[PDB]
Amino acid sequence: QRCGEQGSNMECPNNLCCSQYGYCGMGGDYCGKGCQNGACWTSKRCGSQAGGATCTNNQCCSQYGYCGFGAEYCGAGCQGGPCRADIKCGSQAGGKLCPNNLCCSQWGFCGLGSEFCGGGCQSGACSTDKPCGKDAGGRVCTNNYCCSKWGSCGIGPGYCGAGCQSGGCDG
Amino acid sequence: QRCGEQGSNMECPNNLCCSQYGYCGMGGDYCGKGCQNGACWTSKRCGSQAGGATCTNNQCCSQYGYCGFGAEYCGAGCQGGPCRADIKCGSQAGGKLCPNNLCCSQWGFCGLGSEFCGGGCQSGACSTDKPCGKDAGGRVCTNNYCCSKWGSCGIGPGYCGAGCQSGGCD
Ligand SMILES: CCCNC(=O)O[C@H]1O[C@H](CO)[C@@H](O)[C@H](O)[C@H]1NC(C)=O
Ligand SMILES: CCCNC(=O)O[C@H]1O[C@H](CO)[C@@H](O)[C@H](O)[C@H]1NC(C)=O
Ligand SMILES: CCCNC(=O)O[C@H]1O[C@H](CO)[C@@H](O)[C@H](O)[C@H]1NC(C)=O
Ligand SMILES: CCCNC(=O)O[C@H]1O[C@H](CO)[C@@H](O)[C@H](O)[C@H]1NC(C)=O
Repeated sequence: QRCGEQGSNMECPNNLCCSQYGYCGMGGDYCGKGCQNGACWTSKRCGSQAGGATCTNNQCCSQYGYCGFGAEYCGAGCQGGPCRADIKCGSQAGGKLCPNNLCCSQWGFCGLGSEFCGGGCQSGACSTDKPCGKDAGGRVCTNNYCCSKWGSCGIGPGYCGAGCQSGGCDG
Repeated sequence: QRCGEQGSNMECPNNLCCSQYGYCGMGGDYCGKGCQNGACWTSKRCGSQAGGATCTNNQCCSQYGYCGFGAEYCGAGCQGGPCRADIKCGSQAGGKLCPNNLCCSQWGFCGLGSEFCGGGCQSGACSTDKPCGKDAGGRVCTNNYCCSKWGSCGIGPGYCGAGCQSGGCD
Protein backbone atom coordinates (compact mmCIF):
# COMPACT_ATOMS: atom_id res chain seq x y z
CA GLN A 1 0.00 0.00 0.00
CA ARG A 2 3.12 2.40 0.80
CA CYS A 3 4.64 4.59 -1.88
CA GLY A 4 7.21 7.28 -2.24
CA GLU A 5 9.67 8.09 0.56
CA GLN A 6 7.77 5.73 2.95
CA GLY A 7 7.87 2.83 0.42
CA SER A 8 11.30 2.64 -1.23
CA ASN A 9 10.41 5.26 -3.83
CA MET A 10 7.66 2.97 -5.24
CA GLU A 11 4.96 4.37 -7.50
CA CYS A 12 1.19 3.82 -7.52
CA PRO A 13 -0.44 2.03 -10.45
CA ASN A 14 -2.42 3.90 -13.02
CA ASN A 15 -0.90 7.31 -12.22
CA LEU A 16 -2.49 7.41 -8.81
CA CYS A 17 -0.91 10.12 -6.59
CA CYS A 18 1.38 9.13 -3.71
CA SER A 19 0.39 11.45 -0.85
CA GLN A 20 2.67 13.38 1.56
CA TYR A 21 2.12 10.45 3.93
CA GLY A 22 3.10 7.81 1.37
CA TYR A 23 -0.24 6.26 0.45
CA CYS A 24 -1.90 5.93 -2.95
CA GLY A 25 -5.08 7.63 -4.04
CA MET A 26 -6.67 10.47 -6.00
CA GLY A 27 -7.99 13.88 -5.12
CA GLY A 28 -6.67 16.72 -3.02
CA ASP A 29 -5.33 14.67 -0.14
CA TYR A 30 -3.12 12.70 -2.53
CA CYS A 31 -2.39 14.90 -5.52
CA GLY A 32 -2.50 18.29 -3.76
CA LYS A 33 -0.05 19.78 -1.27
CA GLY A 34 2.82 17.33 -0.59
CA CYS A 35 2.18 14.86 -3.49
CA GLN A 36 5.30 12.78 -4.09
CA ASN A 37 4.59 11.01 -7.38
CA GLY A 38 1.83 10.08 -9.86
CA ALA A 39 -0.57 12.74 -11.26
CA CYS A 40 0.40 15.49 -8.84
CA TRP A 41 -1.48 18.77 -9.27
CA THR A 42 1.77 20.64 -9.12
CA SER A 43 4.00 18.90 -11.67
CA LYS A 44 7.51 18.05 -10.59
CA ARG A 45 10.52 19.95 -12.09
CA CYS A 46 13.11 18.06 -14.22
CA GLY A 47 16.01 18.39 -16.69
CA SER A 48 18.23 21.39 -17.13
CA GLN A 49 15.87 23.43 -14.90
CA ALA A 50 16.20 21.08 -12.01
CA GLY A 51 19.89 20.11 -11.96
CA GLY A 52 19.29 17.14 -14.30
CA ALA A 53 16.63 15.42 -12.14
CA THR A 54 14.46 12.93 -14.03
CA CYS A 55 10.67 12.50 -13.81
CA THR A 56 8.98 9.66 -12.02
CA ASN A 57 6.23 7.38 -13.40
CA ASN A 58 8.01 7.29 -16.84
CA GLN A 59 6.72 10.81 -17.50
CA CYS A 60 8.21 13.12 -20.15
CA CYS A 61 10.28 16.10 -19.12
CA SER A 62 9.13 19.08 -21.17
CA GLN A 63 11.36 21.75 -22.80
CA TYR A 64 10.40 23.93 -19.79
CA GLY A 65 11.50 21.30 -17.24
CA TYR A 66 8.02 20.07 -15.97
CA CYS A 67 6.93 16.45 -16.00
CA GLY A 68 3.82 15.24 -17.82
CA PHE A 69 2.34 13.42 -20.74
CA GLY A 70 1.02 14.64 -24.17
CA ALA A 71 2.57 16.55 -27.01
CA GLU A 72 3.63 19.56 -24.92
CA TYR A 73 5.70 17.26 -22.70
CA CYS A 74 6.89 14.42 -24.92
CA GLY A 75 7.13 16.26 -28.23
CA ALA A 76 9.46 19.03 -29.28
CA GLY A 77 12.18 19.98 -26.76
CA CYS A 78 11.41 16.90 -24.54
CA GLN A 79 14.39 16.37 -22.27
CA GLY A 80 13.74 12.93 -20.80
CA GLY A 81 11.33 10.06 -20.29
CA PRO A 82 9.53 8.44 -23.24
CA CYS A 83 10.06 11.37 -25.61
CA ARG A 84 8.45 11.14 -29.07
CA ALA A 85 11.81 11.57 -30.75
CA ASP A 86 14.00 8.49 -30.96
CA ILE A 87 16.56 8.43 -28.27
CA LYS A 88 20.07 7.55 -29.25
CA CYS A 89 22.48 5.63 -27.03
CA GLY A 90 25.38 3.23 -26.92
CA SER A 91 28.25 2.96 -29.39
CA GLN A 92 26.26 4.97 -31.92
CA ALA A 93 26.14 7.87 -29.37
CA GLY A 94 29.49 8.10 -27.47
CA GLY A 95 28.55 5.29 -25.06
CA LYS A 96 25.60 7.31 -23.62
CA LEU A 97 23.26 5.31 -21.37
CA CYS A 98 19.48 5.16 -21.58
CA PRO A 99 17.65 6.85 -18.76
CA ASN A 100 15.49 4.82 -16.33
CA ASN A 101 17.17 1.49 -17.11
CA LEU A 102 15.84 1.38 -20.62
CA CYS A 103 17.68 -1.03 -22.95
CA CYS A 104 20.03 0.39 -25.55
CA SER A 105 19.35 -1.77 -28.64
CA GLN A 106 21.98 -3.16 -30.96
CA TRP A 107 21.13 -0.21 -33.25
CA GLY A 108 21.66 2.36 -30.49
CA PHE A 109 18.07 3.33 -29.62
CA CYS A 110 16.54 3.34 -26.11
CA GLY A 111 13.40 1.30 -25.43
CA LEU A 112 12.06 -1.79 -23.62
CA GLY A 113 10.96 -5.01 -25.35
CA SER A 114 12.92 -7.84 -26.87
CA GLU A 115 14.05 -5.71 -29.88
CA PHE A 116 15.85 -3.52 -27.34
CA CYS A 117 16.75 -5.84 -24.41
CA GLY A 118 17.39 -9.07 -26.40
CA GLY A 119 20.38 -10.16 -28.52
CA GLY A 120 22.76 -7.19 -29.04
CA CYS A 121 21.45 -5.06 -26.16
CA GLN A 122 24.32 -2.80 -25.17
CA SER A 123 23.22 -1.52 -21.70
CA GLY A 124 20.24 -1.18 -19.42
CA ALA A 125 17.85 -3.96 -18.64
CA CYS A 126 19.23 -6.48 -21.14
CA SER A 127 17.81 -9.98 -20.84
CA THR A 128 21.02 -11.65 -22.03
CA ASP A 129 22.90 -12.80 -18.98
CA LYS A 130 26.58 -11.84 -19.32
CA PRO A 131 28.89 -12.96 -16.51
CA CYS A 132 30.80 -10.45 -14.41
CA GLY A 133 33.58 -10.43 -11.86
CA LYS A 134 36.58 -12.62 -10.98
CA ASP A 135 35.35 -15.65 -13.02
CA ALA A 136 34.70 -13.43 -16.06
CA GLY A 137 38.10 -11.72 -16.43
CA GLY A 138 37.17 -8.87 -14.04
CA ARG A 139 34.37 -7.65 -16.32
CA VAL A 140 32.16 -5.00 -14.66
CA CYS A 141 28.46 -4.64 -15.43
CA THR A 142 26.99 -1.73 -17.39
CA ASN A 143 24.99 1.02 -15.72
CA ASN A 144 27.06 0.57 -12.54
CA TYR A 145 24.94 -2.50 -11.85
CA CYS A 146 26.20 -4.69 -9.00
CA CYS A 147 28.22 -7.81 -9.80
CA SER A 148 27.05 -10.53 -7.38
CA LYS A 149 29.21 -13.13 -5.64
CA TRP A 150 27.98 -15.67 -8.22
CA GLY A 151 29.07 -13.27 -11.02
CA SER A 152 25.70 -12.05 -12.32
CA CYS A 153 24.69 -8.39 -12.79
CA GLY A 154 21.76 -6.85 -11.01
CA ILE A 155 20.29 -4.64 -8.33
CA GLY A 156 19.03 -6.00 -5.02
CA PRO A 157 20.52 -7.42 -1.81
CA GLY A 158 21.68 -10.60 -3.59
CA TYR A 159 23.75 -8.45 -5.99
CA CYS A 160 24.85 -5.31 -4.09
CA GLY A 161 24.92 -6.78 -0.55
CA ALA A 162 27.56 -9.15 0.88
CA GLY A 163 29.95 -10.63 -1.77
CA CYS A 164 29.25 -7.82 -4.37
CA GLN A 165 32.33 -7.60 -6.69
CA SER A 166 31.98 -4.25 -8.47
CA GLY A 167 29.44 -1.59 -9.36
CA GLY A 168 27.02 0.07 -6.96
CA CYS A 169 27.85 -2.20 -4.03
CA ASP A 170 26.60 -1.52 -0.53
CA GLY A 171 30.12 -1.61 0.90
CA GLN B 1 6.48 -1.74 1.56
CA ARG B 2 6.43 -4.52 -1.29
CA CYS B 3 5.66 -4.25 -5.01
CA GLY B 4 3.14 -6.13 -7.12
CA GLU B 5 0.61 -8.52 -5.74
CA GLN B 6 2.16 -8.33 -2.24
CA GLY B 7 1.90 -4.57 -2.24
CA SER B 8 -1.48 -3.48 -3.69
CA ASN B 9 0.01 -3.49 -7.25
CA MET B 10 2.74 -0.97 -6.45
CA GLU B 11 5.42 -0.35 -9.02
CA CYS B 12 9.09 0.10 -8.70
CA PRO B 13 10.81 3.27 -9.81
CA ASN B 14 12.99 3.52 -12.87
CA ASN B 15 11.54 0.46 -14.58
CA LEU B 16 13.00 -1.81 -11.94
CA CYS B 17 11.51 -5.21 -12.06
CA CYS B 18 9.15 -6.49 -9.34
CA SER B 19 10.26 -10.03 -8.33
CA GLN B 20 7.84 -12.91 -7.65
CA TYR B 21 8.27 -12.13 -3.99
CA GLY B 22 7.28 -8.41 -4.34
CA TYR B 23 10.81 -6.81 -4.10
CA CYS B 24 12.22 -4.26 -6.56
CA GLY B 25 15.47 -4.87 -8.47
CA MET B 26 17.32 -5.75 -11.61
CA GLY B 27 18.85 -8.96 -12.97
CA GLY B 28 17.51 -12.49 -13.31
CA ASP B 29 16.08 -12.80 -9.77
CA TYR B 30 13.78 -9.81 -10.48
CA CYS B 31 13.26 -9.55 -14.26
CA GLY B 32 13.27 -13.24 -14.99
CA LYS B 33 10.70 -15.91 -14.14
CA GLY B 34 8.03 -14.56 -11.77
CA CYS B 35 8.61 -10.87 -12.69
CA GLN B 36 5.37 -8.99 -11.95
CA ASN B 37 5.97 -5.54 -13.36
CA GLY B 38 8.73 -3.24 -14.60
CA ALA B 39 11.22 -4.26 -17.26
CA CYS B 40 10.40 -8.00 -17.13
CA TRP B 41 12.40 -10.03 -19.67
CA THR B 42 9.16 -11.61 -20.95
CA SER B 43 7.10 -8.57 -21.89
CA LYS B 44 3.49 -8.48 -20.79
CA ARG B 45 0.49 -8.71 -23.10
CA CYS B 46 -1.90 -5.74 -23.55
CA GLY B 47 -4.44 -4.26 -25.95
CA SER B 48 -6.95 -6.13 -28.03
CA GLN B 49 -4.73 -9.19 -27.89
CA ALA B 50 -5.37 -9.37 -24.08
CA GLY B 51 -8.92 -8.33 -23.16
CA GLY B 52 -8.11 -4.63 -23.37
CA ALA B 53 -5.68 -5.03 -20.44
CA THR B 54 -3.38 -1.97 -20.25
CA CYS B 55 0.32 -2.00 -19.56
CA THR B 56 1.70 -1.16 -16.19
CA ASN B 57 4.57 1.38 -15.62
CA ASN B 58 3.04 3.81 -18.24
CA GLN B 59 4.50 1.61 -20.96
CA CYS B 60 3.34 1.75 -24.50
CA CYS B 61 1.12 -1.04 -25.77
CA SER B 62 2.44 -1.97 -29.30
CA GLN B 63 0.32 -2.78 -32.33
CA TYR B 64 1.03 -6.49 -31.54
CA GLY B 65 -0.08 -6.20 -27.93
CA TYR B 66 3.20 -6.22 -26.06
CA CYS B 67 4.30 -3.67 -23.45
CA GLY B 68 7.49 -1.54 -23.96
CA PHE B 69 9.06 1.75 -25.07
CA GLY B 70 10.71 3.06 -28.25
CA ALA B 71 9.31 3.53 -31.74
CA GLU B 72 8.20 -0.11 -32.13
CA TYR B 73 5.87 0.29 -29.16
CA CYS B 74 4.91 3.97 -28.98
CA GLY B 75 4.86 4.61 -32.77
CA ALA B 76 2.50 3.39 -35.54
CA GLY B 77 -0.27 1.17 -34.23
CA CYS B 78 0.43 1.98 -30.52
CA GLN B 79 -2.82 1.06 -28.58
CA GLY B 80 -2.11 2.74 -25.23
CA GLY B 81 0.40 4.36 -22.95
CA PRO B 82 2.39 7.45 -24.12
CA CYS B 83 1.81 6.75 -27.83
CA ARG B 84 3.51 9.25 -30.17
CA ALA B 85 0.12 9.88 -31.73
CA ASP B 86 -2.11 12.32 -29.86
CA ILE B 87 -4.88 10.45 -28.02
CA LYS B 88 -8.50 11.72 -28.30
CA CYS B 89 -11.00 11.84 -25.39
CA GLY B 90 -14.01 13.54 -23.92
CA SER B 91 -16.90 15.28 -25.58
CA GLN B 92 -14.88 15.61 -28.78
CA ALA B 93 -14.44 11.77 -28.77
CA GLY B 94 -18.00 10.54 -27.81
CA GLY B 95 -17.31 10.66 -24.02
CA LYS B 96 -14.29 8.31 -24.15
CA LEU B 97 -12.24 8.27 -20.95
CA CYS B 98 -8.44 8.48 -21.01
CA PRO B 99 -6.78 5.29 -19.69
CA ASN B 100 -4.76 5.14 -16.47
CA ASN B 101 -6.41 8.26 -15.01
CA LEU B 102 -4.81 10.60 -17.58
CA CYS B 103 -6.52 14.00 -17.83
CA CYS B 104 -8.81 14.71 -20.80
CA SER B 105 -8.08 18.37 -21.52
CA GLN B 106 -10.60 21.03 -22.56
CA TRP B 107 -9.48 20.38 -26.19
CA GLY B 108 -10.20 16.66 -25.87
CA PHE B 109 -6.68 15.16 -25.66
CA CYS B 110 -5.11 12.90 -23.05
CA GLY B 111 -2.17 14.07 -21.04
CA LEU B 112 -0.79 14.96 -17.55
CA GLY B 113 0.31 18.49 -16.57
CA SER B 114 -1.65 21.71 -15.96
CA GLU B 115 -2.74 22.19 -19.60
CA PHE B 116 -4.51 18.86 -19.41
CA CYS B 117 -5.51 18.59 -15.74
CA GLY B 118 -6.22 22.28 -15.01
CA GLY B 119 -9.05 24.60 -16.09
CA GLY B 120 -11.25 22.91 -18.61
CA CYS B 121 -10.24 19.31 -17.67
CA GLN B 122 -13.16 16.98 -18.59
CA SER B 123 -12.17 13.80 -16.79
CA GLY B 124 -9.27 11.80 -15.27
CA ALA B 125 -6.90 13.36 -12.70
CA CYS B 126 -8.10 16.99 -12.99
CA SER B 127 -6.78 19.48 -10.45
CA THR B 128 -9.88 21.63 -10.58
CA ASP B 129 -11.49 19.66 -7.72
CA LYS B 130 -15.11 20.51 -8.68
CA PRO B 131 -17.44 20.02 -5.70
CA CYS B 132 -19.68 16.89 -5.83
CA GLY B 133 -22.59 15.42 -3.86
CA LYS B 134 -25.30 16.97 -1.66
CA ASP B 135 -23.92 20.49 -1.55
CA ALA B 136 -23.18 20.42 -5.30
CA GLY B 137 -26.70 19.72 -6.58
CA GLY B 138 -25.96 15.96 -6.57
CA ARG B 139 -23.14 16.16 -9.10
CA VAL B 140 -21.28 12.85 -9.29
CA CYS B 141 -17.56 12.54 -10.07
CA THR B 142 -16.08 11.39 -13.40
CA ASN B 143 -14.30 7.97 -13.71
CA ASN B 144 -16.40 6.45 -10.84
CA TYR B 145 -14.25 8.48 -8.45
CA CYS B 146 -15.68 8.50 -4.90
CA CYS B 147 -17.49 11.62 -3.64
CA SER B 148 -16.34 12.36 -0.06
CA LYS B 149 -18.58 13.56 2.84
CA TRP B 150 -16.92 16.98 2.32
CA GLY B 151 -18.07 17.14 -1.38
CA SER B 152 -14.66 16.45 -3.13
CA CYS B 153 -13.85 13.59 -5.69
CA GLY B 154 -11.09 11.09 -5.21
CA ILE B 155 -9.92 7.59 -4.23
CA GLY B 156 -8.90 6.69 -0.67
CA PRO B 157 -10.47 5.98 2.82
CA GLY B 158 -11.56 9.65 3.12
CA TYR B 159 -13.36 9.52 -0.24
CA CYS B 160 -14.62 5.99 -0.64
CA GLY B 161 -14.99 5.20 3.12
CA ALA B 162 -17.42 6.56 5.79
CA GLY B 163 -19.59 9.30 4.34
CA CYS B 164 -18.83 8.41 0.66
CA GLN B 165 -21.83 9.84 -1.29
CA SER B 166 -21.42 8.25 -4.78
CA GLY B 167 -18.95 6.61 -7.14
CA GLY B 168 -17.04 3.44 -6.26
CA CYS B 169 -17.77 3.66 -2.51
CA ASP B 170 -16.67 0.79 -0.25
C1 LIG C 1 2.23 24.66 -23.85
C2 LIG C 1 2.36 26.12 -23.43
C3 LIG C 1 1.40 26.48 -22.32
N1 LIG C 1 1.90 25.72 -21.14
C4 LIG C 1 2.70 26.30 -20.33
O1 LIG C 1 3.33 27.35 -20.33
O2 LIG C 1 2.91 25.46 -19.11
C5 LIG C 1 4.19 25.56 -18.45
O3 LIG C 1 4.21 26.33 -17.33
C6 LIG C 1 3.20 26.04 -16.34
C7 LIG C 1 3.58 26.94 -15.21
O4 LIG C 1 3.44 28.39 -15.50
C8 LIG C 1 3.44 24.55 -15.93
O5 LIG C 1 2.35 24.21 -15.02
C9 LIG C 1 3.33 23.69 -17.09
O6 LIG C 1 3.61 22.28 -16.64
C10 LIG C 1 4.43 24.04 -18.10
N2 LIG C 1 4.23 23.19 -19.20
C11 LIG C 1 5.24 22.45 -19.83
C12 LIG C 1 4.91 21.64 -21.06
O7 LIG C 1 6.34 22.53 -19.32
C1 LIG D 1 -4.61 25.60 -26.75
C2 LIG D 1 -5.06 25.54 -28.19
C3 LIG D 1 -3.81 25.23 -29.03
N1 LIG D 1 -3.23 23.89 -28.69
C4 LIG D 1 -3.92 22.78 -28.79
O1 LIG D 1 -5.06 22.55 -29.15
O2 LIG D 1 -3.30 21.59 -28.40
C5 LIG D 1 -4.07 20.43 -28.31
O3 LIG D 1 -4.08 19.90 -29.57
C6 LIG D 1 -2.88 19.45 -30.17
C7 LIG D 1 -3.39 18.61 -31.34
O4 LIG D 1 -3.76 19.58 -32.33
C8 LIG D 1 -2.27 18.36 -29.30
O5 LIG D 1 -0.99 17.92 -29.86
C9 LIG D 1 -2.03 19.02 -27.95
O6 LIG D 1 -1.43 18.02 -27.07
C10 LIG D 1 -3.38 19.45 -27.33
N2 LIG D 1 -3.15 20.12 -26.01
C11 LIG D 1 -4.08 19.89 -25.02
C12 LIG D 1 -3.58 20.47 -23.73
O7 LIG D 1 -5.14 19.23 -25.26
C1 LIG E 1 14.32 -4.09 -39.81
C2 LIG E 1 14.18 -3.46 -38.45
C3 LIG E 1 15.12 -2.25 -38.37
N1 LIG E 1 14.68 -1.27 -37.37
C4 LIG E 1 15.51 -0.35 -36.91
O1 LIG E 1 16.68 -0.30 -37.19
O2 LIG E 1 14.97 0.61 -35.96
C5 LIG E 1 15.87 1.32 -35.18
O3 LIG E 1 15.99 2.59 -35.84
C6 LIG E 1 14.86 3.47 -35.92
C7 LIG E 1 15.39 4.79 -36.47
O4 LIG E 1 15.64 4.54 -37.89
C8 LIG E 1 14.19 3.69 -34.55
O5 LIG E 1 12.96 4.38 -34.75
C9 LIG E 1 13.85 2.31 -33.99
O6 LIG E 1 13.30 2.32 -32.64
C10 LIG E 1 15.12 1.48 -33.85
N2 LIG E 1 14.83 0.15 -33.36
C11 LIG E 1 15.71 -0.34 -32.42
C12 LIG E 1 15.32 -1.61 -31.77
O7 LIG E 1 16.74 0.25 -32.10
C1 LIG F 1 6.73 -8.95 -36.79
C2 LIG F 1 7.45 -7.62 -36.61
C3 LIG F 1 8.77 -7.82 -35.85
N1 LIG F 1 8.72 -7.69 -34.38
C4 LIG F 1 7.99 -8.47 -33.58
O1 LIG F 1 7.06 -9.16 -33.97
O2 LIG F 1 8.27 -8.51 -32.14
C5 LIG F 1 7.02 -8.61 -31.46
O3 LIG F 1 6.72 -9.98 -31.14
C6 LIG F 1 7.65 -10.55 -30.19
C7 LIG F 1 7.19 -11.96 -29.88
O4 LIG F 1 7.39 -12.73 -31.06
C8 LIG F 1 7.79 -9.79 -28.86
O5 LIG F 1 9.04 -10.23 -28.28
C9 LIG F 1 7.91 -8.28 -29.07
O6 LIG F 1 7.65 -7.64 -27.80
C10 LIG F 1 6.97 -7.78 -30.16
N2 LIG F 1 7.30 -6.38 -30.42
C11 LIG F 1 6.33 -5.47 -30.42
C12 LIG F 1 6.65 -4.16 -31.04
O7 LIG F 1 5.20 -5.68 -29.98
